[PDB]
Amino acid sequence: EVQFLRTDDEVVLQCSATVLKEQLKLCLAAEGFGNCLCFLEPTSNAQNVPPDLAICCFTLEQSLSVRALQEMLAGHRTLLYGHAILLRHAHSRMYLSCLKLAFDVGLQEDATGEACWWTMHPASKQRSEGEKVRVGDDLILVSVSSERYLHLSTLQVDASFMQTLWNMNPICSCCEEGYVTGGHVLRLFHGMDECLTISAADSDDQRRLVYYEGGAVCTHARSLWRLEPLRISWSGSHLRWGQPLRIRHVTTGRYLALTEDQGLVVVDACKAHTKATSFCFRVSKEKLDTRDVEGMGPPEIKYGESLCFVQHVASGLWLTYAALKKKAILHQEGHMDDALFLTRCQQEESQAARMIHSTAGLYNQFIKGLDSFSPALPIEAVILSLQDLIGYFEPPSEQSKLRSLRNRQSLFQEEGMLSLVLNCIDRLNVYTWKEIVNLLYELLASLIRGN
Repeated sequence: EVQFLRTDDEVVLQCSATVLKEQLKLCLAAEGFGNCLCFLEPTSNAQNVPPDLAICCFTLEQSLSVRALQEMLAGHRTLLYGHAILLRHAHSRMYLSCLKLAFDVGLQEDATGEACWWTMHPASKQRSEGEKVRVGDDLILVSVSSERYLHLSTLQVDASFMQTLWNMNPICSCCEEGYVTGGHVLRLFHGMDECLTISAADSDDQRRLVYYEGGAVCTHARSLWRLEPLRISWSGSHLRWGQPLRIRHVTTGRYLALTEDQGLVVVDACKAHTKATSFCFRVSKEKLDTRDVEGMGPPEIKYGESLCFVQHVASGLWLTYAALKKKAILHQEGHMDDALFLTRCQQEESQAARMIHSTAGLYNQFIKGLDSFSPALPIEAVILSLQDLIGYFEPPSEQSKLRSLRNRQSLFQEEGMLSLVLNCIDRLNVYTWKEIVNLLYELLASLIRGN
């Protein structure tokens, strides 16, 4: 069978390279908040190390002919060769755009210019202009603004006159309303609001243990998880009962796992190999006595309505509580009330949780280099990130926007972002550099203002 790409479907842009007598596949990736420059995310070693897929997803917002494009400048449509496409970054909501003799490629805030448009062209004589773009086709993408090819420079991405072959691999298409798909950020609730979570920032358990917890946590970022099937293509398809998948903690970026040494913990991406890190949802605890569809597949698990037992695949152990804040363990029998229900996180909350992840990771790297000087400091990155967050926490000038602001502030504060910003300040103030110090203080005020 064959399938086509349509507008509003989500995709990864994939290219290939030969690395040390081994073939490597890389996806187009960008963070999109201060760090607007695109980079390559290797997806070949997924069985051992899960890729950072969240920021590789692009939505095909628009697909227009050359004549239709010029008109705009002055349901779901199928992609045709010769059409110009508009690629909206899922996380940042910004657009892929054209920034020796090669122009950079990054994210731009507005789809107004020609810079964010790319025409699709066949890689061989197998396809013709005006024909449907198929899934699995090798294609060439040229920038409308610069007339240059989106290209893998040698691993980096830029726009040049040297061309490279891309695969626009489908992440998801139209999904059934209310059904859980891969790549979704959600909460796992147990029975009285009590959800699966890890500890708050700067706890003694090193943020590596899992708990069932009630109260305010159900509205905090630390209880957010992303479901990640063992696929790249159609990783955003409907989740099935018994389907193996990884469960990623959003703010921390670590993976739910079973270890021989500690049991149920949350481990770093570098140590999250499928055997330790694969879970699945089960209808019941009965012994399973009994194929991967290309596409969205059958819808099986409903948000809210479906009750699911979580099982670690390799061991067969059940996710359960040790007999309000109960520790989560993996156990041979578990409890009769182990069934969880799932609730989808909304855009603002999930976006903020990923912003926390990226911010914490960058500022931790910035702190690390200083303990060494007691690898260039990410000065340009830190400044831009700081500048972005100040605007992010900027009080609206000229009540609903005030409620949103206070929720954003709360989300960051509960993820230990105040002490983290302080932790940078105290390290920089040791020396009597000047750009960041002022920006860090300004963000500090922005996080506090109106509390």
